[PDB]
Amino acid sequence: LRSRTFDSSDEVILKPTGNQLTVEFLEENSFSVPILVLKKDGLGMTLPSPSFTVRDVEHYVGSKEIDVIDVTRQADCKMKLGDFVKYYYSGKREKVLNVISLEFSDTRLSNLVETPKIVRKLSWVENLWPEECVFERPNVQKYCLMSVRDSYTDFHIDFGGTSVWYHVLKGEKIFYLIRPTNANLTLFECWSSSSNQNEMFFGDQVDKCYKCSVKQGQTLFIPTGWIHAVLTPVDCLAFGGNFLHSLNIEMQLKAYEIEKRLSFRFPNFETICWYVGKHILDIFRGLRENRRHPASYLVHGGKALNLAFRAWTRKEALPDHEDEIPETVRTVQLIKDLAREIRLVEDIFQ
Ligand SMILES: O=C(O)CCC(=O)C(=O)O
Ligand SMILES: [Fe+2]
Repeated sequence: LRSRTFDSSDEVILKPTGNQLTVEFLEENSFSVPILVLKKDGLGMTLPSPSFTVRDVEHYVGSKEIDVIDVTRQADCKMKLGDFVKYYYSGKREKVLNVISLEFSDTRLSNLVETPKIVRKLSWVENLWPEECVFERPNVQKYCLMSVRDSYTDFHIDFGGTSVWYHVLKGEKIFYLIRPTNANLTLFECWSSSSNQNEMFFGDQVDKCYKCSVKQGQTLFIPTGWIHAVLTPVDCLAFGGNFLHSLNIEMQLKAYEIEKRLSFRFPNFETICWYVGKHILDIFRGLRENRRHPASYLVHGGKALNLAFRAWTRKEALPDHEDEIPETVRTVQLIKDLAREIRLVEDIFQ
């Protein structure tokens, strides 16, 4: 409804050029803060022209049951796309409706859009989800967002501890961003499992809340665990996607364990972790045999990953986690091997 007074993000949010946004760039900073890229050149995307409209979204997706958020009544419902488009172009919208969950990769719209290059290089699903396995591949890579003026999504952490990119093709979005310190995470879990949670503005409860506007042609990358709300001050059309990566594995697991203690979720999160575990073990093995040392974040990440592996497979917890373990993973052997590799890197006597 109204935008107020927010703490300065000058020392927090990074604004590199598209070309500066590389893996090494992220590795040097740990992908700890949101990243706003003002111009799309260098990001490696493919996008429809800025003249591409919501009317064209209906064309490629089909007049499709899409999930719609009733902002005004704070509730979730379903609509045909043609009905939403019709609503979107009405000069007398009675209510405030928001579409944020239209995943379009299995539709015709999918070949008009290519996601940022950094995302595809980092993404666990993209690179490490196997062709052949009993599980369904998680499909959370291409979303079409259609937000009317005065749309609002309250403070949340993205499902599965994912990181996210958003490109605004038309209009504007304003993100309200809170760093996932242990304190803020505690306050968030407290706020999220509270009764009348949706009466209290979470940005009041915390040390610092940053506001970041994302205008036409701009691209925002939000890292793991960052608590964010979104206001749409002008009718908006945006594309975005969600991804897991190896830069802060502990934070991904922490976000996932919060989502568990509350209750919408990254499908087969634990499955991809198990496959990532096997891969990380190979990376450690390859580096030691090559007489090189792994980067610090990978040692820390493998450690956190191995802690979760043990927690998921201990006797009291196993019934809740067994269904997610791939049949090609020897749980005990992987835990043992990951632990040995990590101990070898860290033991001062070798
Ligand atoms: O665009 C919106 O209103 C919500 C974006 C967001 O933070 C999300 O979908 O996770
Ligand atoms: Fe989000």
